Amino acid sequence: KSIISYNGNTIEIPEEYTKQAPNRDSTWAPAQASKTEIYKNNMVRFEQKDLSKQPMPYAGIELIAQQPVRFVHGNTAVCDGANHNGPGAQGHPKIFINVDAPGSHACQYCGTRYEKE
Amino acid sequence: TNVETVAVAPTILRRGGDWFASFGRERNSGTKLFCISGNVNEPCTVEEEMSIPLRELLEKHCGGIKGGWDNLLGVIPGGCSVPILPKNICEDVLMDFDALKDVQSGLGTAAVIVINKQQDVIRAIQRFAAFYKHESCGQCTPCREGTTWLLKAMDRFRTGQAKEREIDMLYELTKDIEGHTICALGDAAAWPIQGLIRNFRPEMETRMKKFHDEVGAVSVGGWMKDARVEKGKVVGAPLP
Amino acid sequence: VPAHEIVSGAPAELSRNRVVRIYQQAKPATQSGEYGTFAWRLDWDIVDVANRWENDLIGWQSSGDYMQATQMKFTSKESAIKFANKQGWDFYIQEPHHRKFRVKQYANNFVHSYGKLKHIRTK
Amino acid sequence: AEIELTIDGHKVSIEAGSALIQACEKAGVTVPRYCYHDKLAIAGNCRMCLVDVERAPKPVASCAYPVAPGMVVRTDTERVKQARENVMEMMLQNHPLDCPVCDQGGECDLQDQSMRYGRDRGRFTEITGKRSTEDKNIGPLVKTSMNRCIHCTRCVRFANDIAGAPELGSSGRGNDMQIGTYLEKNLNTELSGNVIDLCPVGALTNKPYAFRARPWELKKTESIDVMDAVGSNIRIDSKGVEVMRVIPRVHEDVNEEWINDKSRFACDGLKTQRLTTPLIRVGDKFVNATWDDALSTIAKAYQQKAPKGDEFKAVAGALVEVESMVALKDMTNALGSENTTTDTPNGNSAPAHGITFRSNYLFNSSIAGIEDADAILLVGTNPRREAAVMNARIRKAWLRQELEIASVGPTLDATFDVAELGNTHADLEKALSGEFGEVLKNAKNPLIIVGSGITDREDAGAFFNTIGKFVESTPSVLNENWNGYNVLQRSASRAGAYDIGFTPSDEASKTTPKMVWLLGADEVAASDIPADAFVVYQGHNGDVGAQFADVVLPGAAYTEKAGTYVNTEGRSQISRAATGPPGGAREDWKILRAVSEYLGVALPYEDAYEVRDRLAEISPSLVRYDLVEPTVFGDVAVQHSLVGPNGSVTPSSAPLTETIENFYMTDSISRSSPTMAKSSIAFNKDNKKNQAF
Ligand code: SF4
Ligand code: SF4
Ligand code: SF4
Ligand code: FES
Ligand SMILES: [Zn+2]
Repeated sequence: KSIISYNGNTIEIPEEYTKQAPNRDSTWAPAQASKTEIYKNNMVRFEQKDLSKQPMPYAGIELIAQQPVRFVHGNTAVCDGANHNGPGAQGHPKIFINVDAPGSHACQYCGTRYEKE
Repeated sequence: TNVETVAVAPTILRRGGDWFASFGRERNSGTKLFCISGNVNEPCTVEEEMSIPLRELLEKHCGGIKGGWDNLLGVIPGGCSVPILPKNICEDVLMDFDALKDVQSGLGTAAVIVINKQQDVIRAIQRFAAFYKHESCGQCTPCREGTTWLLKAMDRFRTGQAKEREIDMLYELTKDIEGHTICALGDAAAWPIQGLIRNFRPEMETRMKKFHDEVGAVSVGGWMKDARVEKGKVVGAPLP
Repeated sequence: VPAHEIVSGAPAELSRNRVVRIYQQAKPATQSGEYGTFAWRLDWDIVDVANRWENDLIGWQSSGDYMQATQMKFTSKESAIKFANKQGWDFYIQEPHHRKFRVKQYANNFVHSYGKLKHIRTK
Repeated sequence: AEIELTIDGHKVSIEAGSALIQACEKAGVTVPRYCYHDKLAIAGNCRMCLVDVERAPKPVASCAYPVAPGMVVRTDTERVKQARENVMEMMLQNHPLDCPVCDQGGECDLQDQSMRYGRDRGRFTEITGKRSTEDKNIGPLVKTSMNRCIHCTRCVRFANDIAGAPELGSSGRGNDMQIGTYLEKNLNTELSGNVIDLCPVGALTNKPYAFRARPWELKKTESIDVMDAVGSNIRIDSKGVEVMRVIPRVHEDVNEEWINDKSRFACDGLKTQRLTTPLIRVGDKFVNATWDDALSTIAKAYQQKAPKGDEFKAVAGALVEVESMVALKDMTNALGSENTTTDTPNGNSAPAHGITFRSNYLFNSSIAGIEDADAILLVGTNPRREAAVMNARIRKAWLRQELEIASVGPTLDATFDVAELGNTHADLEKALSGEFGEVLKNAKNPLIIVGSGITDREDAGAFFNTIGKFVESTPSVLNENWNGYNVLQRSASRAGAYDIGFTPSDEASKTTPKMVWLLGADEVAASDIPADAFVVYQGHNGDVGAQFADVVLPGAAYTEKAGTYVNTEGRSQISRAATGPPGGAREDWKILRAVSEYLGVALPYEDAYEVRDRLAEISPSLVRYDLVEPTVFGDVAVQHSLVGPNGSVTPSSAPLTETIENFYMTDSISRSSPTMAKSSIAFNKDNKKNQAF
């Protein structure tokens, strides 16, 4: 809401534009600059600008966290992220995930989680 | 050293070298134990002169092949590591090292295994491939990976889920392992496959025709037009 | 030694206040291939103020040093020294280090030990 | 003697019994390999190195096949090309399609040798797919991706033979053979990070470094590690303004191709807690200030304080370069002070081994001298913490030849058998008059290794007396072909500091300073600074001294300057700046030049050439880089410096203690490193992950 600047003056920003993504409040990487820091360091170029028009992509980490775990019989799940509707090669390189250890195990490419059962 | 070469030694020393030389031909001299197993009427374990004919060995010790010499597919002379003998070579072959090597097999441990016309040779070789996959120590890459690849290929050849040119590829696959490994388990693993291809290619071709008519059309690696990856698995295909 | 500095057209600061290094690339610790280690590289030491800084608009790395990405390749240390003298460049030669040779025998992994084993070799 | 053979038509002569791959390398023939490595035992499991030998009927493993006279070898036959393709085909069939996400990508020997020697396309399309492997946790330093493992066993051979960490091994059999610990155990060794270099594939990777860079985008700079006094040669890989990672480079006489985990992973301490602007204390808080403001404040404090003679005390920390120490000493002397101290305990007084001859504070046997050892006495020193790669060197010598090692001091967890003779000076007296003294008398290459931690004791002279007497007697320990007396420094700056005589005068250790200048000095305590004292801190990280300071000056770190460092050997080595310093920080000798001009005493060199001159004035060996030269004064030094002045010293009854409590945090950079803090908690002895039984 109120961000104190290096000048010592106040910048007001609506709460919804301080969120890192519409579906997530906080950063998901140590190197990632937060929205608050971005405004504090770039406010000059945000003056007389409409924040509601700026790009606000959804954070993919929450979206992938919403996908249910796939359960597999053996020791090895196979993933390729393929599009069964289109032609050609539209997924990721086909890899094999070991599910012997307890818990779920994520595809390195697409984040889909597999588990033995 | 082996226990039979050591165990015979005191008898050899007592009776003299010339006497032991008197049995069997040149360079294959003495008397070996000949365990006989498989599809003979009467399995047995016995000792005999080297250079004995195979037909005579079978008929006179084991009661002969179950069904008669007409009903013989093949014989593995020596254990699983040596290439199998077809029906028409064992009618004339002597149980030496020289004679077996000349027909491109070996004496090995003189463990005879006969396979009659009722059994599947492809299944037997597949079982040998499974054995070699289980017995690899895993030290050296050509054996540690090639035995597993050989087992996958033989599982597909057992049901016919393969293309005919892949036989040649399987042959080339054995040459990846042979001569490249630390020890001779790799060569042992390569040999039975090569015997199978050389002697029973048309058997494999028939099984492939049976699958292609029966189930469907197969791509290299055993894939078919309905087969794809779904939620962690491969569906649309048998998966040998 | 001909003073080709004065015919090249390069800035004077290059032959006045810059230092170059002449060396051979070390064998990388990550790989067993040595293909890049035979050439003699010549490249410039960095200048503190002008080397690299963060752009305030998008975050790119700016630079004021026009030599920062330049590297010359020479077939010998002597060719490189000759060229550097002909350009009036102050240089430093970093002599390369090489692996000392020793005799390696596979059989040494199995030498009989007469006393207590110092370690269990495992293979 | 050397024998002779032919390879690809060429004639090569090599020592008898050497492996064929060694002769191929000597004759300039390239042979592909995975499991072979110059520093590990021969394995012969990858089968990539096959060649034809006319006597041999089938291709042989080059790495394990001994050369013989008249041998004829061909590396270029059609059979050899076919075998290379066959082996690569078998290697790639279960390898995961991971290159886009794998950290090895672009510097991968599997990728490169696939390109050079393999098929252009695979044949493996099996519908049952590939083998997959569990991942394994072996601590916070080495991330594992074990699908990629090609079972070369380099990691196991290194962990067992070189580092002495037998927890690593291979379990199971056949296709299910797995590298690991068979149960959850850390790979617990100060040398562990080296396995990341040794792994040909991305199976073992740098965990703090993961996913941050590709090799083609990195500037590579050859420089010198300063985490200890060995002076390991390193390559710093940086991009733009930040340092990405630190890797060893080969110096067969120093670290040979290894570094320790501090040298490898404390680099992340260089991007946090950095000093970027001058600070001035005002009340209980620091305030940012200009350079002009801060230098003026130092000058005004000097005018007010008005130190006479040795009321201006200068302290040099563990990480400083020689040029900075020289400038600081020259300015301090021009102020009338002789109070140039070191940052170690009792460093207010001069060291008891003396400063007159270099051989009184150095590793007089070179580091390479340890290769020749037959008996070693360790006196108050734990090499595994003080000099990790030298500890590995001792272990290698011990493994390959008979060698007797005994130590006086704290019980040490060692990677080689050690004979404990007790923790006291009386124990040392007994030992040098007893059986191990006789061992030393009888040996061909003995050496006595004295720790820098004994120097820091009050009773130090006592020890240096005892050893000295023994050395002055035993010709095997000190004669014209071999000096077996060795002081092992722990800090990269101490040898150079003694080289320039950065040592207090006798009257200076009496005085109570009114002004203290700390140059990278973060071992200082509350007790060592008078309350009324005006404290200037000059450094690159904010750890301890900066907290004590009145004025803080930002200086460059070792990756940001081309400095001189003298290692324990007396070897003078020159580094190269990878990046520039952050923010408003400055090269440290230039800081001292400016502040001396503010103080009236403006120093006589403002250029790098002039500073190197001045260094040559102080000591001619500081400008002779990568060179070690013996002293002609070996006998004089021992009598004049160790036995002479130390007679009066009375030995204490206090036992010798461990010099460094925590290996992982020792200086300001390592104590600024999140990786070092994580590793310090992770690798603690009381944690079952670090306990085999
Ligand atoms: S060939 Fe021999 S050494 Fe190599 S993996 Fe097979 S059993 Fe082990
Ligand atoms: S180890 Fe090499 S070949 Fe394997 S995934 Fe990584 S980069 Fe690719
Ligand atoms: S983890 Fe790496 S170094 Fe260790 S055996 Fe596997 S491939 Fe070799
Ligand atoms: S390098 Fe020779 S077999 Fe591996
Ligand atoms: Zn996926």
